[PDB]
Amino acid sequence: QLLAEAAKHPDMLTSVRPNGLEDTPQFKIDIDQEKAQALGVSINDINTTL
Amino acid sequence: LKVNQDGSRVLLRDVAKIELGGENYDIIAEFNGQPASGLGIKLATGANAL
Repeated sequence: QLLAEAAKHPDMLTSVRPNGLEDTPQFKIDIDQEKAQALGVSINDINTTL
Repeated sequence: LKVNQDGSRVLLRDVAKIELGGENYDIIAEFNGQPASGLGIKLATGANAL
């Protein structure tokens, strides 16, 4: 919103921009503990393997 | 915490009361009978108070 309202004052500002990175895609792995316990798996071993 | 042999789930809220609370209830503060908090600020050696 601030960058938008700044692009509307080119008489005083220019090349306004962020100095960072924009969000990217990320892969989420949702573990379920019910099954991990049923099958007798240690969440610790799971995450250590991963 | 565990899955009983009858296929039930033993959550944490079932055996423990969970809430948000101070890391320590030892210290308490009041300002003219009014609930309050605050910071006691000291000086580092060699600095000026003002």
